[PDB]
Amino acid sequence: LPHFSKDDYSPESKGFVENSYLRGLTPQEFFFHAMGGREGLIDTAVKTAETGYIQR
Amino acid sequence: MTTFRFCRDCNNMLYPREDKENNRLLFECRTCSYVEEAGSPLVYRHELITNIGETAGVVQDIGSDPTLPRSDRECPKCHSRENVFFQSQQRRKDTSMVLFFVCLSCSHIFTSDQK
Amino acid sequence: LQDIICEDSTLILESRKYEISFGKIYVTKPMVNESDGVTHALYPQEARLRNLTYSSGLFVDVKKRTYGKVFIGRLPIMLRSKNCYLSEATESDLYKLKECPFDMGGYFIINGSEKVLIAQERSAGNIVQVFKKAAPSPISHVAEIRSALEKGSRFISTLQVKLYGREGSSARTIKATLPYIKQDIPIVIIFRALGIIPDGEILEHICYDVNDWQMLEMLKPCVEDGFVIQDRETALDFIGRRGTALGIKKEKRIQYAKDILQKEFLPHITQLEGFESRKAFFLGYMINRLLLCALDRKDQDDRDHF
Amino acid sequence: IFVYQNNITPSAMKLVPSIPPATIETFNEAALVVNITHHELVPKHIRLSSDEKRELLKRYRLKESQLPRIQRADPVALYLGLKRGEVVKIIRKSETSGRYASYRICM
DNA sequence: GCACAGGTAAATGGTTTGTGTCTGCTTATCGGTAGAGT
DNA sequence: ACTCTACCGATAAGCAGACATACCTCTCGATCCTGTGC
Ligand SMILES: [Zn+2]
Ligand SMILES: [Zn+2]
Repeated sequence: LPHFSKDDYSPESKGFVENSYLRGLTPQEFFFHAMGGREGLIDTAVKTAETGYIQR
Repeated sequence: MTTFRFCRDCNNMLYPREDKENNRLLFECRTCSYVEEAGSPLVYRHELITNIGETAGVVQDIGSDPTLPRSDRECPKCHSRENVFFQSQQRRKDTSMVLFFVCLSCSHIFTSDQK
Repeated sequence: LQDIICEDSTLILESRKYEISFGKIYVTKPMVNESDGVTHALYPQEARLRNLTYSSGLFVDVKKRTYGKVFIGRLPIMLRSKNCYLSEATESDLYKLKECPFDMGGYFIINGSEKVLIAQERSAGNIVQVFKKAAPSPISHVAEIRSALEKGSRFISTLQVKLYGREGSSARTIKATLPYIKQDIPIVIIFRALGIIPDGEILEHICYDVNDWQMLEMLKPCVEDGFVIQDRETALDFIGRRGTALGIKKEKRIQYAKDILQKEFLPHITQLEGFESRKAFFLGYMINRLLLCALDRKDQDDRDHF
Repeated sequence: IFVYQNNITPSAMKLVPSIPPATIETFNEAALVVNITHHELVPKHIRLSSDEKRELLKRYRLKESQLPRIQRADPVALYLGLKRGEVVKIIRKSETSGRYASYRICM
């Protein structure tokens, strides 16, 4: 993200959410969680069609 | 070929050849002869691994980048408590995670490979 | 609108010369033509209710010469635009005109239906991008630029430079892809066709550092492949012979190659004379970027970058 | 049975099927270094005689084409020297029954 | 007064980001022997 | 003994073909004319 420095391998910068849902999420981990959810949704969307064709 | 031999006349480069009778390798151009002794044992060098201390262009404006992280590593020569560090610029997984520190006072590049 | 009107406005039909020379263009307020022929201002509410089109007529100047204002069509007007009646309307005026003050506009009213143009996402032009092809394919890296003219007509000419041969294969050569030519051409031949005859100048253009021996070693097969061509004329006629299927003699092949290089070879840098140096420098920069990608000194370009 | 060392020519292969009614089999030392039938995934293969094959076909009321097929170039078929039309009995262990017998016909 | 019937248009040049995974056909390329001498 | 060239087999490598879960709901457009006739 533009808010981090170059060559930063710390867990916070690489997508570790040290907070909880009750506590709340910082913008960076919020963006990371959104990316993970988008990846999951895309995975299910492809998988349902693939398994349907395989079942047929 | 670590270096390329260019013909003094014209601007083409020189092919490798052997004098046979003189038993001495000579470089010759094609547009013009330009025969010389060609006193260089190097005919071809092949490289298979990344060069040690590749670093980068390290321009004098390397300290003007706001995205470069800063540390407090001691400078070996000028003994400064400020520098900027970055990893190797090789674009594969074979390179290690060593850090190259560049001092903005004396422009000296020193690594953290204590080993 | 004015740029398109003035782009190609003069046409000559054949001391008998006929010219059109279209003049300035302006856009009037939205009006509607009734059955009896009368005209009146067309408001968005009336257009929506009567299933009409919220379009405004536009006129151009002819200025016919052999050696006034004329109607050209109707252009739909986006709501709440500079030509819309609601741009300067206040809250009271909007209420009087039976228009919701909370409406934001930005849509076209055609045939009484509201239409919104969805933004289309496309890759940026005039950008050099390098990607690595599949392992089974004989191509290792491709460097292509989608050159196009901004103010001029849409061209979209793609010049692709590919590195033939895999890393294991010793037949490492670079061949470009000129438009309308159905066979790849060596880079050295193209460089010679631009007037840069000596090989040292070619190497100077390709690489800006004399200590990078790996790049020179990779370029050595290319300069060896460029041995056959030695002057500009032979390169030009070789390029011409690679175009048309020998329909005409080779005398016109040189002219055809020169014209294609002056027009279609990277038609974003320039199109007039004196293009040889700039185009040669751009080609050298592209080759340098491709070799840097090959030398794993840079990462493959990401197509998802915004 | 002929066991060559490294390679054999196509003309040499053509020469082999020319001796009636005898049979000539060619094998490779590399393939014969390790016994295939000793593997844990290879079940027992038993060749059936003509009378046994006829009895099986009559009892199950089946045609020759209505049986599982095994290629003549199969390593087990080459090991047993199966001819065309021969039926081999296969006994394998099962996780639902203690023993299971299956039959395949060489094609 | 208005209708009536053939596909006469573009020639061109030209297009598009990032679809893989087998399938079959058609070449190009690589070894290997047979018609026999001094 | 292998030269002067022929069919045998065994691959590489380019050229196209087929196709992508299932169920329903709603709205919205388009289904021809210009040169030629007396
Ligand atoms: Zn010279
Ligand atoms: Zn220092």
